[PDB]
Amino acid sequence: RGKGAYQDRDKPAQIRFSNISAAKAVADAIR
Amino acid sequence: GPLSVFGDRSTGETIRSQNVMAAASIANIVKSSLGPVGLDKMLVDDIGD
Amino acid sequence: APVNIFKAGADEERAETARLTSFIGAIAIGDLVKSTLGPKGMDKILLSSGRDASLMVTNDGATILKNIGVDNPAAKVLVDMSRVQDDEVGDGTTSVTVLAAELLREAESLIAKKIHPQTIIAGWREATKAAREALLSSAVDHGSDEVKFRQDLMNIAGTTLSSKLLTHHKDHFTKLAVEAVLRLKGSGNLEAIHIIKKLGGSLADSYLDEGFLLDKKIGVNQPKRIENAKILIANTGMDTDKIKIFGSRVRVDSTAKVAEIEHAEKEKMKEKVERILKHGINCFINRQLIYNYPEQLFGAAGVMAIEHADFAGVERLALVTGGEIASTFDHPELVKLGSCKLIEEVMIGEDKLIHFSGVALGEACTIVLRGATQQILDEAERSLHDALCVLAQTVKDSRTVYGGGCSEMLMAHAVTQLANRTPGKEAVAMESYAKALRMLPTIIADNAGYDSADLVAQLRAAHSEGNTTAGLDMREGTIGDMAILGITESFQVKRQVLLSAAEAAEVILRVDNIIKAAPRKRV
Amino acid sequence: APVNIFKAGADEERAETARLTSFIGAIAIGDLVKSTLGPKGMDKILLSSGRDASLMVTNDGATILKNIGVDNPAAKVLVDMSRVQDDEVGDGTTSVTVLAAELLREAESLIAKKIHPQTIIAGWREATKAAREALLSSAVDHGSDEVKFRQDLMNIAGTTLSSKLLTHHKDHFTKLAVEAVLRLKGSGNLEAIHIIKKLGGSLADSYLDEGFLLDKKIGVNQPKRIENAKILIANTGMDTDKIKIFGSRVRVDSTAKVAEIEHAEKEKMKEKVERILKHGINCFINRQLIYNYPEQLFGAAGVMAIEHADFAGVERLALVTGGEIASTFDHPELVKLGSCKLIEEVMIGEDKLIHFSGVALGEACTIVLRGATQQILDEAERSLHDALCVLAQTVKDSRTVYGGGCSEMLMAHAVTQLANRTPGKEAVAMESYAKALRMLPTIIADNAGYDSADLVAQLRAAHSEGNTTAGLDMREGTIGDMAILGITESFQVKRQVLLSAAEAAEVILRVDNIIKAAPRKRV
Amino acid sequence: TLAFDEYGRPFLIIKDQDRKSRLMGLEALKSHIMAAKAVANTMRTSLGPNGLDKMMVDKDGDVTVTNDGATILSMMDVDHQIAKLMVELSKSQDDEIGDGTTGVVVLAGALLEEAEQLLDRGIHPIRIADGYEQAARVAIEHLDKISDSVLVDIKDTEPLIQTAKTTLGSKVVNSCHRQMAEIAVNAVLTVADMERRDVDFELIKVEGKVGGRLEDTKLIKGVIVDKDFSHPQMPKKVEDAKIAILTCPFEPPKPKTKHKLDVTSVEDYKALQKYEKEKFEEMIQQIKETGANLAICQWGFDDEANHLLLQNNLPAVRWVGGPEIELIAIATGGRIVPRFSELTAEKLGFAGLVQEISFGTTKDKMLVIEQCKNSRAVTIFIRGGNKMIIEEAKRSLHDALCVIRNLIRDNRVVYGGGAAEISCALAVSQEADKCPTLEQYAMRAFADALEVIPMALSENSGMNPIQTMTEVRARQVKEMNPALGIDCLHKGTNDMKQQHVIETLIGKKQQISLATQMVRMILKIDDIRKPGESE
Repeated sequence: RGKGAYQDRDKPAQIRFSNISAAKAVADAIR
Repeated sequence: GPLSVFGDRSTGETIRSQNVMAAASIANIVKSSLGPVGLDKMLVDDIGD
Repeated sequence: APVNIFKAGADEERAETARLTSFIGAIAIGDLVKSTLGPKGMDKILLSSGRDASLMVTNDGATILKNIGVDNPAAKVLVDMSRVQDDEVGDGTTSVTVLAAELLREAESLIAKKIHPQTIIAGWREATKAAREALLSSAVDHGSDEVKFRQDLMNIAGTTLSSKLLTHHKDHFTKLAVEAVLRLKGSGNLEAIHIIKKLGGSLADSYLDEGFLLDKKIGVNQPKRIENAKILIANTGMDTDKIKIFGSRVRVDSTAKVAEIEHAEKEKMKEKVERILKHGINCFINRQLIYNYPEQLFGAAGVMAIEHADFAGVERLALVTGGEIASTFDHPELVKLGSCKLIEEVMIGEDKLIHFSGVALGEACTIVLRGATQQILDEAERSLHDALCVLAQTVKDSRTVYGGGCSEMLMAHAVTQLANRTPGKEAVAMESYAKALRMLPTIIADNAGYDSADLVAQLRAAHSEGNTTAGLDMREGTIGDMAILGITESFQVKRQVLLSAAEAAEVILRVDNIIKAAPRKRV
Repeated sequence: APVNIFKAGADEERAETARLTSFIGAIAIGDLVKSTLGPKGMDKILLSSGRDASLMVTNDGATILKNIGVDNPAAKVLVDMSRVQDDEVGDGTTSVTVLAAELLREAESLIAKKIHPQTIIAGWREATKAAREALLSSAVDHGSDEVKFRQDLMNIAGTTLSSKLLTHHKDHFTKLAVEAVLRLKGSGNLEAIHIIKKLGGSLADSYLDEGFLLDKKIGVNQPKRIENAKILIANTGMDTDKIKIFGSRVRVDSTAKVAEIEHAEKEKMKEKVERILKHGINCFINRQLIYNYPEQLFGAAGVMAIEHADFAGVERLALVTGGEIASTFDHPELVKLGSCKLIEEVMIGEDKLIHFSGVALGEACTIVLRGATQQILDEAERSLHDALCVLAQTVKDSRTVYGGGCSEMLMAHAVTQLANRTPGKEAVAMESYAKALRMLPTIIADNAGYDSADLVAQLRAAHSEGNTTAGLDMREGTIGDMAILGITESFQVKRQVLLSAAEAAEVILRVDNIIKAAPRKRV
Repeated sequence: TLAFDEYGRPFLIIKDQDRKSRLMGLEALKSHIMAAKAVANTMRTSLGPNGLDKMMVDKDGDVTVTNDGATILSMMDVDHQIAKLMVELSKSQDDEIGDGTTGVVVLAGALLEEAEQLLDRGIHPIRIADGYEQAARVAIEHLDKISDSVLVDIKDTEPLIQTAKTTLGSKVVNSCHRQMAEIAVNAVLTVADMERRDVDFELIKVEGKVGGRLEDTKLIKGVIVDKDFSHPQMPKKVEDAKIAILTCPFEPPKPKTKHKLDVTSVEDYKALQKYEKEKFEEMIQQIKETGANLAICQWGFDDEANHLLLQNNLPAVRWVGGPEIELIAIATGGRIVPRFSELTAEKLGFAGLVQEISFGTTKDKMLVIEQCKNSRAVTIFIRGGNKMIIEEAKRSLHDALCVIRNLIRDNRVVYGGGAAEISCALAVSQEADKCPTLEQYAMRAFADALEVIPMALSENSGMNPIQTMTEVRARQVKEMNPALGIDCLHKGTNDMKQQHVIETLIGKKQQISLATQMVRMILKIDDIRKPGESE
């Protein structure tokens, strides 16, 4: 058995990735 | 996605090319007044001086 | 999704509002018609925006929902479900609507518990199978011993009608429904029982016409009443026959030939009528219009003629007079005629109708529906249509179940007893199925104003220990025996309510993402 | 009301949307801060659209809600509740918001079941009294044998801090908070512990200053370092004496008298400083600005001059150096001087501060807080404020209860055991009260990602037969003994969460009509 | 016609006549009664022990939830000239008696509602108004027949506490059903003047501070002000206070007129420096010579004064407001002293423990006085878990204080619970047929209107008004009329003598009289001239 499962269907699924993408756009500005 | 600055970002050959043209635009003026064979310029302002 | 949009004019919702707005929009459908469930419910009036608003007063959930104009793409799922229930059996349209809504309400609560949507669906599939067995094992059969069979038809007719406008007129309209069907003794066409709506008098003043009524009064120069008439129906041409040659002209040297041909034109029309009259008839009905010339010929012959009673009127007459369409007359000895006693006209609601009384092989009837207002007439007509649709099927499948919430508690019992034998991952979903099933007797009591807190507890406690016929007594507000009270429902109606709500409800649970195309013609 | 409206620009809602929109708004607050409940909660980013957007990262529920700008007239009721919790104890602001929201969620269902709103309120009042006894009779006291109380302070400090930014820095900040409070040796003023925020270094590079730090560097013509200094502070005027006669002018016949009066002015300034110097001092700190004139006069004496360190700086200095405000200097024998070891300046984060080291009667401290970003510094400061507030009250009232859901389970069982002794009219509401108490450890598990569906069952079983210290072990994902693990909470914080959640919810449930005045300055 | 004459010319009588409206007939009368129904439908929802609360949202966005009809009706945006008068009715009841902020609207509405049939019967609008007077006199005369009290306002305050419980039972503070009832009784009886039966509203102050719980509300035998000791190191505890109340700033005395001191010589400059120093010393020693050990000043202090206050061990606070120093001087038995040189021991106040209270994390520093000497003023300190329950608690105690004052003014009481209203309705019905000359229909309409109260109470209590009213009205006739009312939980029987439901006689007398007069002045109107749009 899988010993349970945690369903996570909410805004963090997209926010945590958008925050990184914005930082990359600036981080490469001074490459 | 893109840089979140509210202005415009131009890099590479875009600005490198524009920098030369801006310098040439000014040089295109003074080159005509070099040496004893040059001719005078007339400048007129907005109000008529 | 909202970040880096690559759509032209479209939008989408995922995992956040897609299910939230789908559950809210769809469940709302149940609350709309919830008030119409049970014998004590209130009726609705539906209004249009204007341009002959055509106000409608109605009770039935199908007539309510099909005129709302639901825009929500998920709520439309349940609207189509209620359409199918109306088309298949013609009853229980409110019950299946509110049951599906209650199932969906529970699903939203189960998602809040972090139960995977496929686990919820799987649990409902097992619970649905458990409920199906409860209905199969509890069905009541009726075979021979017609003195008991007729009583079953009276019980089914009474149950359906008790929920509509025709409440305190049951002693008149119950017989109009049961007897009208029994007189057909044949295919459930549901068109052999015609209803004529007239203003004047009360609902209790409606009656069943033993014969058949026609429109289009008896001619100009024709007998008005013939005893022991022979009836011939037809579907042929009276005039402008233009016999089958396309692109033919009369091209002559003088007008003398035109006059001679004109005489020939009438001679053939005269022969045509004579060929019909050789049948030995008293009454002639033709679908196509009757022109001045054959009208004189039929009048001179002492034979009445009716023009264009209806498009299908001739087909209906064939069934109630025992004849044939007879679109061509060239072998009178091969054409069967009908027979009746009276062809006299009668005055009904200040309108003279042609009454064919005492008609042999009369496998059809007409109900004359009287009322004070147009809204009364339209809702009363629908009540007759709904009861006749169920009865036309009950006489084909005699299996019934006990009503008053009895069947619902039996289904919920089977689901509960088996859910407790399954692991919790799925049992929580099977229990939610049973909880929705018990909402139906709760809604019925709540609409009447009874203390549902005690009726539900008492009914469940009864069915926990035998008492498989226990149900709601909506007259006193207690629990009674459905068999003694005579409260039964058609098996097929109850089966489809169970299956349709389960099948439709899955459609919503399976969707996590709605993609909405750019609208057109909106400026 | 909606028919024949006599209102100018106002409106009102009754019995339909008044209660619906009240419940929607109350839950909307709860769902916002729900994610911050427990040690594994997530932090929020709060920003405005511009005009000093004031970007803030925050966890605490009260800090979140006080910066949203709730418009709904009913949701504001719970916003004010969370404000009071922040002002009284400074902790549990998320817990009281979540609890009140869960109570109201059940109340919406109870009203939907046609339970009179006064019966629901009555049931909760009885359930609340049951919960009050559970918290009182389970309290643990601490009196003498201080070596045991200090251990409790370490547990209380860690419990509060676990929920904030200062997660994996406990080895430093837990001792920091307990020690800063223990050094107060008196009332929990919460002013004697000053926090200075500097950029540079990590959170673990902060330290507790045993002395007192001042701004406003040492003068011009004065020594930068004195050993074994006698400290005198001041709250007086240095220059522009304009001595107390309003409406006085110099009226002379010549310029000589002006110079002679000007000579008198500098004679008074000389005398003023000499009267101060008779005290026998090494330091002079004055709330008011110090002008170049006394700066030279004090410099000649080797006395340090600090100007305008702060408005209240003279109050903190007096308590941490052992002196007095001394707004007037005319009786040197009646004025107490302070004492320290060094007054040397120190470089902290490329910023010079004056350090009073080795102060006598040092009933105060300063925390030098370091971090990489302003957001780290601001949230870390708030974390210190929250822990210091709870500790400052814990040392006053030593009664504590067990945390980790233990207190919530004990309250839930007390309500349940007594609810089963009451008639069904009200017991249904008491069960809802207990359910809301159990939702709290459910949400805490859900935010961490633990299978709350089983852990709640383990707690319900554990607390059925003794195990009054059992609670939720957020480290391993199981149920453990709170006394051994060291998970405890103050009595006073828990009492106020219980009491104010019910009081606020009752105010909302009693409203059936919201009457809205016309707005002004909106066009 | 207006704006068109028979000769084709314009016809103009009044300015902007085309923007006016006039409709007389019976339509003005039906419009007035109909508009009143909208008002009555509002207040009927907050009558009785189950009365539901209203949420009022102010024009600035502020929100308060209240039950007090005075707070509900005063925040309306109704633009109707007669509906505004319905609010004035509740105001007059609130000012004179302070109880029936809901009752007078429900009663007056019933009189307007029942009058509707009378107009349709063809009864002259004025004859209806006069008919109500003939019936009202009957109800009022019988209202004064059944009344008794054993309250002496000395020690046997049991029925006085019960009256406070009856009033507070309708409010949101039943968690303090007993506690606040006792506070209200003690607050009034310790300041009331038994000689004249007067209670001065200024002798009971009501304060509050957000936090804690309703159960922490206390009655303080003394005064509460904002304490702010001018010297931060001044001891915060005085065990035996000798209080100097002063209305002069601690600075060298100045004239009130234009001064402009002329200074010429250095001897003048330096001499003034000395004289001013002496003024600071004298003004402080003049306080110590009187034995004072606590000064309370309307004005602020100089920096020089704060040091002298420390050295002379003389605590003091600063910037205490007008009404605060007025109340302190009275509560402590002292007098306000104009100047420093007029100080004398005979004008000092006497008080016991003086302390400031710190509340949680805040710096409110509120005063508490423990002991006093024959004080004639008290302060109530209200706590609560949110701003709304505290503000409602202020109104809840206000009503409790008002009905106590009413019993002091007049100690005659009646039985509540609808018993008085049903009994009056029965009495009017008995005399309504003595004699049915013209007014038979009007007098019966009055009797029916009186029942609007036990009927609305029954509805809010969850009972059917027909099943409840028919039983009580029968029981009050079959036997010698007992004080039989109604209730929600029934409490056993509905005997008001055993439930202790006590209401004031003069309260109900005003409710009947004021409601009747308000109905009359709005029935006898048949023409409304309200302007329309500006242009």
